[PDB]
Amino acid sequence: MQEIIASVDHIKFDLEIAVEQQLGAQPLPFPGMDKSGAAVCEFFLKAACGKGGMCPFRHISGEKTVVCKHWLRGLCKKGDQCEFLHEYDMTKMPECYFYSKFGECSNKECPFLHI
Amino acid sequence: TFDGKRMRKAVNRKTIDYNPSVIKYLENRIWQRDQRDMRAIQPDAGYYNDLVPPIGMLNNPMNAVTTKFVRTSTNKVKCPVFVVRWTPEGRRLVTGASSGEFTLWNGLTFNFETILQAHDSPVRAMTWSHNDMWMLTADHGGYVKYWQSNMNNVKMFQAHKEAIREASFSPTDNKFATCSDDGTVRIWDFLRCHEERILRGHGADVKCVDWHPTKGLVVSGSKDSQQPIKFWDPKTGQSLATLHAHKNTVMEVKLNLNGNWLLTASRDHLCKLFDIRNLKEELQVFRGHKKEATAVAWHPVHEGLFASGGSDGSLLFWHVGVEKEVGGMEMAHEGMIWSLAWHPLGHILCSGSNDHTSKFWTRNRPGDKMRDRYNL
Amino acid sequence: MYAVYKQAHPPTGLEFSMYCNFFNNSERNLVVAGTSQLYVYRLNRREKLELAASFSFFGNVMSMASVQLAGAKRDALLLSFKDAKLSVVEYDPGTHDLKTLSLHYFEEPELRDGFVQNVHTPRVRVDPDGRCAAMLVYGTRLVVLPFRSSFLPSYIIDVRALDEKLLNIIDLQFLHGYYEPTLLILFEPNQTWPGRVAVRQDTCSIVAISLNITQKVHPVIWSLTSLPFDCTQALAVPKPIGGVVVFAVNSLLYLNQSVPPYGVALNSLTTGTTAFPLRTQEGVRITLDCAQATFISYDKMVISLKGGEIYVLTLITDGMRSVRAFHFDKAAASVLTTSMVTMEPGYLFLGSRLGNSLLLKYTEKLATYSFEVCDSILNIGPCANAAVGEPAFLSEEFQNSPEPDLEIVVCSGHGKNGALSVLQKSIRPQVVTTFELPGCYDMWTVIAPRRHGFLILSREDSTMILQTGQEIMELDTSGFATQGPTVFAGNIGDNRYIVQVSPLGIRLLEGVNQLHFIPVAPIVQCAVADPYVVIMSAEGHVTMFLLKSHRLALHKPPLHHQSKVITLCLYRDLSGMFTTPTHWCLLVRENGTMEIYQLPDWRLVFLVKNFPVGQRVLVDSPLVKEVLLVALGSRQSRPYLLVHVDQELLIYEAFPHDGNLKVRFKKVPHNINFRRVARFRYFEDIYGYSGVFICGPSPHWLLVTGRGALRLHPMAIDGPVDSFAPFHNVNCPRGFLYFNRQGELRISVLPAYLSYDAPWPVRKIPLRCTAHYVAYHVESKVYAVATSTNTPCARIPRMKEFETIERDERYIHPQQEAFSIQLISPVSWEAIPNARIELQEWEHVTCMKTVSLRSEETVSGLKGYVAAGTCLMQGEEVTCRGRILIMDVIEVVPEPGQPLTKNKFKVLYEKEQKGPVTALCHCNGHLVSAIGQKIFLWSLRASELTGMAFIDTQLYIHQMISVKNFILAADVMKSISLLRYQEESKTLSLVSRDAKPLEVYSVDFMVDNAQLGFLVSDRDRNLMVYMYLPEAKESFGGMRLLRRADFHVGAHVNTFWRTPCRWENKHITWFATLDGGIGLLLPMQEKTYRRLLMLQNALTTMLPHHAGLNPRAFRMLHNAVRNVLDGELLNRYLYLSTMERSELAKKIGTTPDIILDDLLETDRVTAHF
RNA sequence: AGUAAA
Ligand SMILES: [Zn+2]
Ligand SMILES: [Zn+2]
Ligand SMILES: [Zn+2]
Repeated sequence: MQEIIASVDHIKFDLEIAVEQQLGAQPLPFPGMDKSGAAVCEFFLKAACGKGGMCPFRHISGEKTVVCKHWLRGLCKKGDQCEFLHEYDMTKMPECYFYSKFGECSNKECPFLHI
Repeated sequence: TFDGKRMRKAVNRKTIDYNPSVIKYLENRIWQRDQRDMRAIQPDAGYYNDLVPPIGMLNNPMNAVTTKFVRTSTNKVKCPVFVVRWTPEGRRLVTGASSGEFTLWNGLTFNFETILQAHDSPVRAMTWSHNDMWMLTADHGGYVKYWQSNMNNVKMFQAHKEAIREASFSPTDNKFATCSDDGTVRIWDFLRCHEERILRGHGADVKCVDWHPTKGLVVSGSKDSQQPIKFWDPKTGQSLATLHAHKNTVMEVKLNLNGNWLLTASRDHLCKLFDIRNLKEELQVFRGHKKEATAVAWHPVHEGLFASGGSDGSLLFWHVGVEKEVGGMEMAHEGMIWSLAWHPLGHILCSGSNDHTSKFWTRNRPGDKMRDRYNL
Repeated sequence: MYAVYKQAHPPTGLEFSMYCNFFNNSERNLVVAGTSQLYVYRLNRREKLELAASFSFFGNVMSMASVQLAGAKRDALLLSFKDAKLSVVEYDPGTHDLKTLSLHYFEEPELRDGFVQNVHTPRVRVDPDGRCAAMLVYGTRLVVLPFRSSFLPSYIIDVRALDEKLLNIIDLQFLHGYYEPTLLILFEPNQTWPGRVAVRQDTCSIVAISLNITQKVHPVIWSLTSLPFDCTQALAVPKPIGGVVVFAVNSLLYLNQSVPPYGVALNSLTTGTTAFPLRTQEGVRITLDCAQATFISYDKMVISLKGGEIYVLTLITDGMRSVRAFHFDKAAASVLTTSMVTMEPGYLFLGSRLGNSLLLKYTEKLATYSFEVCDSILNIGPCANAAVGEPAFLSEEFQNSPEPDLEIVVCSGHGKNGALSVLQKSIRPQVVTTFELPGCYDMWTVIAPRRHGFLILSREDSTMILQTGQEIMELDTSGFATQGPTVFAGNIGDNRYIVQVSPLGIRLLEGVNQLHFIPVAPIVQCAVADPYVVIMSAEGHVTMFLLKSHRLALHKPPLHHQSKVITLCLYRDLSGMFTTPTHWCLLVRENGTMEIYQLPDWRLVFLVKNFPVGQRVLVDSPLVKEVLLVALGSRQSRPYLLVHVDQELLIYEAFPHDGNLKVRFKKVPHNINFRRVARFRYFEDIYGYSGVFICGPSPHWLLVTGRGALRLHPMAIDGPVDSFAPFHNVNCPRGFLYFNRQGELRISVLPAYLSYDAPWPVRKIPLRCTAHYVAYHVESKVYAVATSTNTPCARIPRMKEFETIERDERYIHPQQEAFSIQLISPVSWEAIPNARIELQEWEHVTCMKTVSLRSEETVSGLKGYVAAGTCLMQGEEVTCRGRILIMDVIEVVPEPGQPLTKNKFKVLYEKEQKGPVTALCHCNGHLVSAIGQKIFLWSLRASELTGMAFIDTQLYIHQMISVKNFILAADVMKSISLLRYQEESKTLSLVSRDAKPLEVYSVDFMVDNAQLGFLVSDRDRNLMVYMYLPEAKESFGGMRLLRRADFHVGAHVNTFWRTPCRWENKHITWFATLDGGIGLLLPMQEKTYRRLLMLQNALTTMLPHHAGLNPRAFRMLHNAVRNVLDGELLNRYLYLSTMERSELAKKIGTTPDIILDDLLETDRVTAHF
């Protein structure tokens, strides 16, 4: 009902213009920063980021098929250089070590794949 | 060897979950103007769901006198714990030990999460910035490291040639101050890791330092009785005042978030309160520590309430304007309590001790006959 | 960036009540105060509370007391505000307003002892003998205000520096029967809390200090040190018995100086919690936690418990005048009370914030009393949640209106007084017949031998007469003149005759037959009373006709011709304040002079020299267009004056003031904009209501009832109204007639489901349970309401094992909440049978919203379900988890005889989550949920939610709202985080956040042409607007949200909603407060904001505001970016006369026309609901 | 994968 009476689909917001153009973005100091919780770099995917390595926004690669288990716990040091997926997809979850090794698994709410 | 690969049976773990209390407070908030409209919690075990967090009991700070023991968290190597700090959202609690290691514990069930080899010398200082983005730590070798939430080290530099005892950020993240055993306080630019001012004049090793919440004022302790407490101007690097508060080594200096009160702890078995607007007299002297007072911590919610730690392992609670302690635990630890850290909500207090353990304390439950070893 | 605050609905809910001599010493009045509102009530003998006065303050009343000063003609009120402010006010005769006697400020930093957060409200107490008043400030400073230049210089007592150190003051009361003012103070020197009562058992004390005003010495007398730890309040016993009664949570104590303490235990929860000697009070099992008590007799006390139970307490006393026993009598149950006062004996008033405050009458029955309800005051309670929906019924003539037709449904009250309030700002008539009658511009309805027999309509050249019986048909027979226009038609002689005025003469009829015609400078206006008829010509000539027993006899009035009469009216006073039935003629002349004459004679009794200016008070001795003097209220006891002056409406209220007329008129504030056909249309009975209808571009209903409060309800639908008339017919029972601008005559009745005796037309729907959330389902057009009921708690969950609570018969069980979700039909405002979801035993609904989720079985993508988040509350030591409930409202074949049963609940998703579900939201067809310290974005499949993205967040997210793939999340202790979702990469990221901590109540958006603000409500009753400004230096790269607007709304806000303006892309952000009010934030352009800011500064500086409060300081935040205007202060410019407006405009270098254009456009664009 | 089972 809120969008029926007060719709904003016809309004282009300065917030939208700023996020799309990465206005105000500045290079990250301390090179090894995680970039976790940051938007992916639209420029890098489309044509070219420009900054490179120091961009506050993620530069992703299409070679990850397994979800990063450290990223789920919130402690991932590799950042963009991580070889595991940083997407919340519980179908590409890592296989359960305990189910694959010691028969059954302990917790009944195990996110890892029991195959 | 612990690598997370051996089979372990599922076991229910003790928790202190604040979500029911937050929900109850949110419900009461709608129809209750203040705590005067708040219904009375009965001292009966059946009133478990009537509990609210400290933000719901601003008129009675006695709720946050954490005398109920929850759990003791111990590393597998039995190393003394020097500093304990909660993450800014309270998700985890990080400890700093004499082995240079960081140990992470869950903020709800207080179980081991992960361990890091953070320093090559004992970890002495650990502080988060006001924007919750950076954790700054220092070790006994004089090195200062920058950390993120994911516990990844991004910058390292040597701030002092001797052991650094404490560090504290400015009101913004732009500057921080460190104290060391060389008798100096140094002002640093966070981004550039550049030494701006060197504050000399203490005459002995500086044991503590604190930055004012608003004004831009730095207060430090010391070992020598001639200059036990000094006030500094970070911009000019010149001493503003000398406070002869204690006759022994000053272990803690903690400025209250109101910007008026200075809390001090010393080896003369005393804690003192000062009004920084009038330093000619003491506001209050807190007596009741049988041994040296080695750690203090203001409550995040109640501005008059703070906890104190002692070298004998005692943990006392005080309020501003009250002569005697509002609570305490003789023999809470077995050894000097090095650091105290309140959970950001204020319902849990964590203590790190010279004994190789870290303990969690929460509010006493209504209807509890407090006959346990820490109470009676 | 820039906004103006407007108040749409005044706060409802009373916190303080007293019975004092507000007006004079002859009678006492009920004086009640809410937060910024003060009300004075008289009692009418059924018994009805009549509003006598009402005042607004730029501040929140924290304590209210009254005292009789020396040589005073009435009582003086003592009001406490803010942190330490004591205001002494009194009723001012002459004017009809408040007079501030003295202002006292005690906000020095040295009184706060270094504390910056004040948790103590200033509490004012008065000595029973009126010797002094005392206000406790910051919990440690006792301000003493001595009385005899009626006030002696005040002094401050430091309670920490007394004979005993007084810490943690619980309550303080002045005692009875002492030579000096003796203040009893209940305090807690060593504080404890119920979680720890095994090592600090009972530390509560009372002391009495004798206040020597002259010597300023306050020795302590009658100490007592070991009171129970849970003492809550004290009440001074009246003089014959004396002493004090102390309320504890589980015990009751009577304490006297010369007698040993006497106390009893109200339940078994005292066994291990206090060592104070307590006897078991047989027959009662209660607690006194938040209870209101007052003395109805010297030994009888009536107590209103939590839960609403009413008890009468008797102090059993022997011959030695010493209390020896207690007696409890379980009387009726009533409303949850915040206040309690005894009126005239036999009458008791219960003030309430949670439910309607009601007046009770108690009668002794054949030692024991019985209570009955006599009156109630409508209270939209704490507005927890609100929903905008479509009204069920609208006339087909209004379906083509470009503006939406909306209503507000609010969760109000609490517990047994929980309800739903259906709120509509304007009035929508129910049209039952429309007649297309071009040409006729004016009309009248007359009563024929109280139905209406004829409808007289006047054209430019002819008069059309309609006979209104079983069917309305034109009457072409003789009788009424039809060859020309009609000036006025009406009844005379007690509805026995019909009078008709033509431009050529005056005609009398007795139905369809003309009785006689008197020829009569054409007639332009006629005023008719019983039995007086006064007509005015175009040149001001006035003649009078008397109905002589019938016939009309000419009586030439002896009026002077110094100035020509421009307009006049006739008034018949029934409830007589026009003293020195009576008949009067209010007259306006060309020179701006307004005169009143007694009608039998024509002697002057009242004169005003500058009437058109619009003076705020009219005392005895341009282009006025119409005046109407009419009496309203109960038995027509409230005369009002309505004036039309150059596109301005003046409303005046008459009040007595002492051979001239002993009355004066007070200007009444309003927002009605006027930007010969009579515009003021009085009606005696329209759906039982009496009042005046105002025609013009902005039609309004002016209603006054037995309550005595003025109600101004707009009728903006159907556009401007040209003419109006009451109409009582068989097809139109107690209805009305009005012509729109398109020449259509509509036969309408007022819709019967709303009450028009409230600030807004409202319908309260009693649920008898707490209403938490309300959501409107656009499909099927029904409301989903999450409710809760309290049941005794029987088990203690462990971690699951359950422990049965085994206690004794005097034990009191804790309350356990059981939640349910109900469907409410807007057609009949009833719960739909067999449509009710019952939550699990300990499950609490933490959020409930209507969410638009993607689906394929729709023309668009979205579907519009109802989503609820729950958490299983089972204590601190059990892990808290919850569920997400996704429900659809479907259409099914109704059961025979139950048309409501066409709608049923369809549960699509119902599963337990991996943590507590604390907030819900939707984002571009996805479901956003706050589960624990993470926020998840879900996609709804056929029957399952699939995780798309997540992000770590703060301690506890309780509020989330989204706009265009952006999400605003609010934390309990941290302020706000701005989130963004990228669909292509399935990335949920943090854009910005507020670094500083803040306790947020709710969040919304502020919408401009391109600027998007983030509106945040505060625990300190503040409103803040944050903006994302990545190019600003203050925002360190955009990672920090910067606040750009500040405003202190003296109320807590928990719900927001947005509407567009009636301003291209600006939206109005509405909110409902927890004090029962409704406010607005309207975005403004910078130039208009600057002009109105100069106006606001001038109004703050140059006006005598009530209680001496400062409007600018009240609206200051809690540094402060004050970019929000105060429209309630800007309304004061509308209330000023034209001369004062011109003076202020010249002072600030602008034009009154420009100021009015700026001010009236804000009222125009905000006319919703 | 860096301690997922401390
Ligand atoms: Zn980039
Ligand atoms: Zn990773
Ligand atoms: Zn598994």
